[PDB]
Amino acid sequence: TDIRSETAELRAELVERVHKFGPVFADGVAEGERERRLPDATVRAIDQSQLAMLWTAKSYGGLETDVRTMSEVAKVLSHYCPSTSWVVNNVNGSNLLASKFPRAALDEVFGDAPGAKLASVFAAAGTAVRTPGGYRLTGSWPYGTGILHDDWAILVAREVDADGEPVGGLSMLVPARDLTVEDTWHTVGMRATGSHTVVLRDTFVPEHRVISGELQRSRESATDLGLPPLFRTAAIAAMAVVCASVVLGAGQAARALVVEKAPTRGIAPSKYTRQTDSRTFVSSLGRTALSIDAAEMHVARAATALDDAAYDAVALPDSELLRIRGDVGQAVSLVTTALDELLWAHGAASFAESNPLQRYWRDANTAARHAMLNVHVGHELYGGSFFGLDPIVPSL
Amino acid sequence: TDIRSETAELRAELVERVHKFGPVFADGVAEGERERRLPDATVRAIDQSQLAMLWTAKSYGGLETDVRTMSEVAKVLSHYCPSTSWVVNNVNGSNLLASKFPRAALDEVFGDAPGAKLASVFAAAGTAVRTPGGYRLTGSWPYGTGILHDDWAILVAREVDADGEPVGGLSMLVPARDLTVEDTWHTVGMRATGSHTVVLRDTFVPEHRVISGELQRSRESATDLGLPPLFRTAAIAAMAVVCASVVLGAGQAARALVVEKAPTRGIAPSKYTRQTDSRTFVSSLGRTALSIDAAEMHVARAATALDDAAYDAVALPDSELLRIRGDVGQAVSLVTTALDELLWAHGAASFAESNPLQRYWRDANTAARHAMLNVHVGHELYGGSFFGLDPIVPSL
Amino acid sequence: TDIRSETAELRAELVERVHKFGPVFADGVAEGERERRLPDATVRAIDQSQLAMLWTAKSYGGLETDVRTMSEVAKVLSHYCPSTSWVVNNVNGSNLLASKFPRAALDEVFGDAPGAKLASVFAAAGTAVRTPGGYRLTGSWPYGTGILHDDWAILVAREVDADGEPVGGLSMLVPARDLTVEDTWHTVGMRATGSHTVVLRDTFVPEHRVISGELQRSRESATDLGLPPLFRTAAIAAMAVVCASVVLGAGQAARALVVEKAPTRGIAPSKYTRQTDSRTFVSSLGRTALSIDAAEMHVARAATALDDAAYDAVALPDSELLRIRGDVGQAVSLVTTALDELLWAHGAASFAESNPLQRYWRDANTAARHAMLNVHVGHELYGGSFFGLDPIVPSL
Amino acid sequence: TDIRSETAELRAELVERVHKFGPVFADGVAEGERERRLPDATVRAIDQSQLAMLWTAKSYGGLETDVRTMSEVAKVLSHYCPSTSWVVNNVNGSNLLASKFPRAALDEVFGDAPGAKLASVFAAAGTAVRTPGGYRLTGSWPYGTGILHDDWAILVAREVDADGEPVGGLSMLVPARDLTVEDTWHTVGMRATGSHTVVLRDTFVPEHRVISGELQRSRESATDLGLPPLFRTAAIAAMAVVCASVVLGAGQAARALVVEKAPTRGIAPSKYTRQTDSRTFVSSLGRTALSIDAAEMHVARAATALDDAAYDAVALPDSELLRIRGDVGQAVSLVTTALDELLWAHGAASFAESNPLQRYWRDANTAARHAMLNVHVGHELYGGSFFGLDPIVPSL
Ligand SMILES: Cc1cc2nc3c(=O)[nH]c(=O)nc-3n(C[C@H](O)[C@H](O)[C@H](O)COP(=O)(O)OP(=O)(O)OC[C@H]3O[C@@H](n4cnc5c(N)ncnc54)[C@H](O)[C@@H]3O)c2cc1C
Ligand SMILES: Cc1cc2nc3c(=O)[nH]c(=O)nc-3n(C[C@H](O)[C@H](O)[C@H](O)COP(=O)(O)OP(=O)(O)OC[C@H]3O[C@@H](n4cnc5c(N)ncnc54)[C@H](O)[C@@H]3O)c2cc1C
Ligand SMILES: Cc1cc2nc3c(=O)[nH]c(=O)nc-3n(C[C@H](O)[C@H](O)[C@H](O)COP(=O)(O)OP(=O)(O)OC[C@H]3O[C@@H](n4cnc5c(N)ncnc54)[C@H](O)[C@@H]3O)c2cc1C
Ligand SMILES: Cc1cc2nc3c(=O)[nH]c(=O)nc-3n(C[C@H](O)[C@H](O)[C@H](O)COP(=O)(O)OP(=O)(O)OC[C@H]3O[C@@H](n4cnc5c(N)ncnc54)[C@H](O)[C@@H]3O)c2cc1C
Repeated sequence: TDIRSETAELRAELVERVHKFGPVFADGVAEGERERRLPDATVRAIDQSQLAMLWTAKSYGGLETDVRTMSEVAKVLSHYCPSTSWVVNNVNGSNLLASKFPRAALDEVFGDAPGAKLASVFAAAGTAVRTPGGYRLTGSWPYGTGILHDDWAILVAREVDADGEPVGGLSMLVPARDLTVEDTWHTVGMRATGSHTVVLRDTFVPEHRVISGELQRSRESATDLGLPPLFRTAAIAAMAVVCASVVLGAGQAARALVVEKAPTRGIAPSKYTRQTDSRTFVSSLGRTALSIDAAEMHVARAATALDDAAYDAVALPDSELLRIRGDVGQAVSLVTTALDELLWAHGAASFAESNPLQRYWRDANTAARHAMLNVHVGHELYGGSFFGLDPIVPSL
Repeated sequence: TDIRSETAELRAELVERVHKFGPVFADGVAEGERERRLPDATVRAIDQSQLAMLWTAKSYGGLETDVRTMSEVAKVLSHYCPSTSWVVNNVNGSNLLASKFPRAALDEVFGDAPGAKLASVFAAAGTAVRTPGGYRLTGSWPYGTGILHDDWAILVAREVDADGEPVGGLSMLVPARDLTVEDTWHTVGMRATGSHTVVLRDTFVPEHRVISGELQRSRESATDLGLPPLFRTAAIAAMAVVCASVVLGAGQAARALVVEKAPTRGIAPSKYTRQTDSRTFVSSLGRTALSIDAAEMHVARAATALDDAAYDAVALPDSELLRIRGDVGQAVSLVTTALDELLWAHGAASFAESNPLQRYWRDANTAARHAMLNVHVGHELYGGSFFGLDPIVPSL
Repeated sequence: TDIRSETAELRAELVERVHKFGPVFADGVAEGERERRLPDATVRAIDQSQLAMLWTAKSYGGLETDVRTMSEVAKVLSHYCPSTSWVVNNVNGSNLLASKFPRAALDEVFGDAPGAKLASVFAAAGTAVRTPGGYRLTGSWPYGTGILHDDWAILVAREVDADGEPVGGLSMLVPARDLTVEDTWHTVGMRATGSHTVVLRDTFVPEHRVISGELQRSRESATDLGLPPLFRTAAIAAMAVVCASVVLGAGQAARALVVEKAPTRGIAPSKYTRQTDSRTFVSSLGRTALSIDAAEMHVARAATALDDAAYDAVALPDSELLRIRGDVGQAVSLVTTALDELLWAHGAASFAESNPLQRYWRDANTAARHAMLNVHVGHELYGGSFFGLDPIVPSL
Repeated sequence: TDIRSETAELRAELVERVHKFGPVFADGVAEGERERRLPDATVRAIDQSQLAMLWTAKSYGGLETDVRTMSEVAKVLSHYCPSTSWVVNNVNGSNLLASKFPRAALDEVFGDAPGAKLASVFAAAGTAVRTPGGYRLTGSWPYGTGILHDDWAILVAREVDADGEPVGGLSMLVPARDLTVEDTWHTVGMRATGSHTVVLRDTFVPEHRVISGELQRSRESATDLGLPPLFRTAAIAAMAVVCASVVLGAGQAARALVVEKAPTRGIAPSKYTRQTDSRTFVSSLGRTALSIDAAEMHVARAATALDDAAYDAVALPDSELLRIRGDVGQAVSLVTTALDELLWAHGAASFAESNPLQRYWRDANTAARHAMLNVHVGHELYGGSFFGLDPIVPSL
């Protein structure tokens, strides 16, 4: 348990860093909401805290943690700024996805930049064609979380021939200098995430920064004893677990806020001048809190399954991954229902622009509908695993 | 059934008016959201359509309808602009509340103004003291829906003596010329309702425009055959039923929108490229639709109970009113849960500023937490009626 | 509204009959539970009350009511004996189904027997082959509600040729003298319904007592002005609405019982020595009661849609029938969830054999899973109607 | 982690014992249901397996495990016989409660009987009066789980003086030879548990077998390094956690059964001839499974909190105990809702006496309403902890 102790010690330290830098992130909430991008101070704090480096390899100066640590960090980050938490989660996840690329690419990205920050969008395909020494890539990729502050982007594309017929799927790593960002992110939640559209036209991408779509989604590294444990982790599932953690954390912040304010407000137009005087209020809050507790456990269970497998160098069977997909959708669904309950508890005041409760409500609800967190898809995937049905998603 | 036919004919005509003027209200949504008040064109349309006049007496040129008609109008209005619907509902309800005042006041308000529009705020008390010929009134009343466009306001206050000791409760009718409006309405939903703060300082209010709080909440007119049936209606309960209708209508619009868009969108990242191809999606939508249908029936049942009693000139017993309070909270609770479900159905796109789905979601959620719609209070009131417990609210 | 008044008067009279004969049905609950059939006194009371005759034609001495009346009768019956209610509902529904047969069959059944009682099972197919003057029928039909007391049975079969190849579907009317009943009904709920297996071997059925399966499910009589309104009703949907009413009524009886007992019991091991002293208990009960109220409205809405169409001699479109299927599944689902809630309210004592609460719980739960009440199928059917998908059931 | 490994090894061995003896328990289900007591073979198997000895001290030849082990054993036991599981859980819990008594009593109970089996009923008070050398005890105690097979019983009583005035609360240990059992357990679930009434009349109980009620509920041993860790455990909370495990396990067995049968049955009257062909069915089952998974985690979390505190010799603060009370009520509530869902999945066949599904449904539902598992009380307790309100139960 020497390593177990070490990993726990680091997690605590990282959680304490979140608390230390949290007032900066909180301070920039108003500007972020207004401008739909993270303020400069927040980006600075992310680079100084090293919170973008949790899933970066030690060989490049990264912290190289595990899923559970990243999850606990994301939950605490959300208390201060759910958008920052979301971006930080996306960066670490993108960096982890980068590890499927060759060493040549990884050196080019992380070699002189321990704090390198990647975007990744699987939400579109662009079209790529072979050229000498690489590919020529054209496309338009929406939902590019944190792309304004990112150094590189992993983009999905379809390879085509001279005729324009489909050849196969690709994953491509392209630098900020080669990208253009189009202002398309106009939403009512997660505004500062800056999930704008990445645009490429006839852009050259060399061969060493391109892998097959099959390789990008591969879980063959699960049993590779040569790799450190983090790079054995099922990456896509891990990313989904930390996205759920962002949502979860916002829900938990919402709960803490309602608890904080309940002794000094009433329930109009009742005789209950203090919320805590109403037993209906108190018992309801207990129930809502237990749903959020359940969501937390679903997330932690999935994180632990992923880490245990990576540490033991075993492959997670499909049934276990299908269950993880169910856990994450179920956790965020539980959180959105609980937020609705917390607004009923708090009252009309919760919708004031000055009240953080509506911020958590809007950010968690927006983020929860991310595709990898879809509750109905998760339900169908987990249910299907009981009978060995063909999954309804292309990769796990 | 001659009258039954007549009342149905009028309702249909009014619903058709909503459709006719609806494109104007819809057109001003963006400005209303931006400015936190209804645009001039919307106010003009409200005055031309006579939709503020449903609960104004025929003797003054009003349409003098019933609860069910007002409810059906409110539901349809919400499709075009939930804020307009909310304001229109508040105006009619305020006008109905005005009927507790003496004829002298009613003549002063409606005598040369068939389209007079009242606000009413029970959300604060101001302090009033006797002066010769009336009272001197000071206070600050938040949540003044539609006050910027209103001609008069009904405000609650506490009478006090020279010593400053409490004497009793009052309801006071004061004109726009005597009011000041303070800009305090900064919310994330129902923005165009302009529910700002009304401020009064040492304002004179004459005796004929002041009644006891007891008289304002009175239901003694329930059995008065001299009055037309609308003025026999339990007014506070009626107002709550139409507030619920505003929320309900937004929910129904949300449902229609999700149905409209489902055949041309998919469920990422599944194999379902069309939402309608997924049986999980289809059956879930059926379930969500049945909750909204239940909310509609709760609202309609309460409206019908209120109208039947007014037409028959019978008093509703307390148990029936307590049940109505439960129905309205339960209906809006059902609607907010269903909206959460509709976002899961529609996906991440629902949170774009260009998508009406998030508008219905923000407006219905904000309005649902109005005090007269509190779901937990309603549950407690209805439950209590089964055992004859003392109600937890001061008036029914 | 002369007829409207008449129909309401009859319904009240029938409801009063249920109260009059209810103590007999209640008295035989223990024997019925023990023997898995209705006691002789109960059968006698059913014949004397004429409650099996609501959907029998006036021309044969039947009461010829409508769906709403049958529904309200079923709900009240369930308070005394849910099994009796279930049987009575099945008999009326079977009698209504009989009206698709030729006049020759109807005369043979009802001509000298105004109180004739039919079974009907669509739960199996038997196999029938042409013979001169009719058919020879062999099969085994489970779930034959009330078959032990029934005079005739409507059984579904597949016609086959000499080769044994399928020809088509049939509905066959066969008398008690020709049937054999096999003891197969061993259940933990609805025990006295006696839903045993009907067995036939090479039984002759004449031509006039056989119709096509297509004719049995037909709704062509919806527009026939020659028929009285009851025989224009969509029969299968009507039967499903009254089956739901049986379940609903049991739920309502359960609610009344929990209300009755709450002031004299406590909530162990809390300080609440009286259930009514606990506000959590009271507010929860209010919520449960509103779900049951919603189930009641779903049932009533469907009944009214069916009656309005029959009275106006219009065909219900498919979308309206699909909605009715959704309403009935949703109502019974709401009732089973509410029963679970009522057990939480009442406590461990609810599971004693002496407590009627567990009887309502077991009977409503068993009956709710009847195929025509399946909640998931109803959800899929209603959801599908929004997009005009092919229904997942063969007939509506 | 040497001990951690050891404790895990023992748990696995015990779980394997449950599987070995499980066919005996399963075999006696029909007799147990019929006779309302455990069959002789089942009692024999309980004694041979040593499953009553998990919470008996090592010093007396007991297995002396922890909460988590007992919980995992209870869950697996329920698959074979929920009544046996319930009895076994009650025995271990009673044996753990016995450890508050003096060494003299413990020696008298366990000294020559490593497999001693205790009952315990807190559901009544009897009345006890001082006599020389002890007390004279009279009372009637219902809900005496497993009393027919038990060697001793812990019974709660109120001490009174000669006048008959109340003096204080007592806990009394009395042997089978001194007890009389009255046949009062007539229920529709958990029938074989034989939770009959214990009757005592003027029975002598010596001083060394009597402690104060305060001492019986005490948690002062939480920090006593002299005691083994099991006897430092918060006993009443531990007992509630394993009662919940019995219910949980029945739910899990129900889930496994529905999964097992789904490929060979259909959903009447739909086109889905195989349940697994229906995506609505599959996704619903996934959701139901995730609720049961959440219930499992709630139970495991509480077990772990209790064990970690016992091993570290720290006292659990009140807030942690209040949370455990919430977890257990919430888990069983989740299980009863999920069982309702599983019946909808399986269909009408689930209510046949031959189907194990209705057995799990009846046993889990009956046991869930035990006072220490009340969901509404748990919600109120956990909610209250957030604000430090006075708990609504007398002990934690
Ligand atoms: C706040 C927020 C931030 C987001 N950030 C990102 C991001 O940084 N990167 C990102 O890729 N996505 C991001 N997403 C989006 C997610 O991938 C989906 O695109 C989004 O939920 C819209 O789904 P849809 O059904 O509207 O998708 P669509 O419009 O259907 O997407 C189009 C196609 O992309 C495929 N697709 C979409 N998303 C994914 C995915 N995650 N993995 C694989 N295939 C996919 C689908 O199969 C579909 O064919 C974000 C969503 C939100 C709400
Ligand atoms: C969009 C929106 C529009 C609203 N418009 C109006 C409006 O036009 N007029 C209006 O009066 N209220 C309005 N309300 C408010 C409602 O009455 C409550 O004031 C509000 O829900 C907040 O309650 P609270 O618990 O924060 O209590 P507080 O606002 O803090 O209430 C203070 C006191 O006012 C009393 N009180 C508050 N509301 C009422 C009421 N409706 N009836 C009787 N007593 C009351 C309470 O019992 C308490 O004593 C609106 C709310 C929303 C969200
Ligand atoms: C208390 C109770 C009483 C019942 N009484 C009756 C009764 O009097 N008559 C009766 O027919 N059924 C009755 N049913 C049963 C119902 O029709 C279904 O048979 C039952 O729900 C079992 O469904 P399953 O999926 O196990 O049926 P299955 O065993 O799958 O049924 C066999 C076949 O018949 C078809 N089928 C079954 N029921 C129906 C129906 N109602 N309409 C059309 N097709 C059907 C199915 O599609 C299937 O192909 C009763 C059920 C219960 C619980
Ligand atoms: C299957 C089953 C098995 C049970 N087995 C047992 C058992 O072995 N031992 C046992 O004590 N109870 C047992 N119970 C019962 C439980 O303790 C409660 O008595 C029961 O839940 C009924 O509660 P009630 O509200 O009807 O209150 P009543 O039982 O009518 O309450 C009587 C008094 O006893 C007190 N009381 C009851 N139970 C408890 C408790 N568990 N702890 C502290 N105080 C209590 C209550 O405060 C109340 O003052 C069992 C219940 C079930 C359903």
